[PDB]
Amino acid sequence: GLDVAISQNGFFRLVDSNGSVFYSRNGQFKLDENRNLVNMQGMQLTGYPATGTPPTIQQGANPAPITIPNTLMAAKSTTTASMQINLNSTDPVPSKTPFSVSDADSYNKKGTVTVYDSQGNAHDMNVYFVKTKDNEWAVYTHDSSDPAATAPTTASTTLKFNENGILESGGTVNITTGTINGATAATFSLSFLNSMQQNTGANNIVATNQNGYKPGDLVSYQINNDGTVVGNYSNEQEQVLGQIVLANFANNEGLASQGDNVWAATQASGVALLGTAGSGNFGKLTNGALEAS
Repeated sequence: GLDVAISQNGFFRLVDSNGSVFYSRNGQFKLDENRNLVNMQGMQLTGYPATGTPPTIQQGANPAPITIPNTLMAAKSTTTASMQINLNSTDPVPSKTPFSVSDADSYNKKGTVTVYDSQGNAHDMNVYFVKTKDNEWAVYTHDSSDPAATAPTTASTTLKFNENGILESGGTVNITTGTINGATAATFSLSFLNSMQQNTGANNIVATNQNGYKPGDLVSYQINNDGTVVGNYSNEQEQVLGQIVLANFANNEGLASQGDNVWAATQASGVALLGTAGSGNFGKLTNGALEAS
């Protein structure tokens, strides 16, 4: 149950299920099963639709019933990941060759980051650091979640650090996972940004991140003071969903009272002239609203 009633001039513009157009300052709306915002008589709040990708509101649009769909969204294949590591400059070059994910004395450090494909399967990506010489570390990757994946014999990248132990090159590399249960692989940029070689310490992963997940669930929606309606999502992104329209008449005294504080245009009132809060004829909404899902 939303509440955006208007103490100002301007009317909301509503339609009944036959398309007849009505006007009211009452701002009490419920989201019904048809995914419209309706008043207590079931009339549908109208406004400009959103189009495109990303969706936006155009100046050329016909008002239509607001929808808040309600259709789901898909899963989220990982396209970025990061691993911040502190590497020890005094570490030995492993004597055991070759590098093997199974031989624990053939590498200097192992870390993990779990990424997702478009189906939402988890791939546990193992990352191995092998000091090759002073200030250089080869990096191998392997999808431990895919039994058909070939064992890594060639490095995905090589980290080179300068004399001060700051990462100088090799810090960004595209990785493609294996496949799980017939689903397509994830392809993501792996970043070692902020990794450093310490003069002395123990090899240690300080942070990992990645941007994929499971078809999940999100958060809130809001009406801004210019009537724009925005959804807020659990991926820390937002989407514009529509923009409420206001109406004004040359002669408000001419409007036909429909009961409650709802009104219909007549020959006496003139046609509704439409716009938005905060522009032209209309001042901003007094505040707006914010609601959790």
